[PDB]
Amino acid sequence: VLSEGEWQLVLHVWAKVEADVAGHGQDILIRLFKSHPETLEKYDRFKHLKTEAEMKASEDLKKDGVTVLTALGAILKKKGHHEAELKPLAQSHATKHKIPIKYLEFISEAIIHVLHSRHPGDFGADAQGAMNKALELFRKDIAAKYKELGYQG
Ligand code: HEM
Repeated sequence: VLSEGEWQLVLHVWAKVEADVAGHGQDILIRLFKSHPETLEKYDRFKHLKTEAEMKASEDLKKDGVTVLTALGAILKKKGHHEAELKPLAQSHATKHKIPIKYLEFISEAIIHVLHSRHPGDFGADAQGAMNKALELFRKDIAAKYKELGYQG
């Protein structure tokens, strides 16, 4: 459970993301795919994209990045009180998309990289630590759900 201060650092940098949710989403998904190319394979929709420029030009990828960040933003705003938001996400990601926790780690890493790249002044050690805790909590709670649904374990 994060402190209120930590939550406020998370939400402070997130407001920056909200200024251009699509461009942030693009940067994060591109980062994910560059750093962990195996992930691009569960997006049957994108899995054919080969260059950075192709990724930037893809409407579908741009849409997807907004979908991810919109959901995650709503989650972070709940300050850990996010059971109702995680429920449908766990369902689809455990039972349909089959996204292992390690991939959620990979996308967490990409979020952290992009937020530090674009907003370093709002993403010092203090804020990085808070975001890391928030994303860890999301992972921890979604993993418990996954198991309830019969995934992983
Ligand atoms: C912060 C992490 C994530 C959030 C908040 C998130 C959220 C979403 C939401 C809201 C949707 C659409 C509704 C639904 O199907 O549940 C979705 C779809 C999907 N997501 Fe995620 N997601 C994340 C991580 C991932 C990761 C890491 C992968 C793969 C490596 C992934 C792959 C999938 C796929 C394949 C779809 C369906 C896309 C399509 O229609 O072509 N997600 N996600």
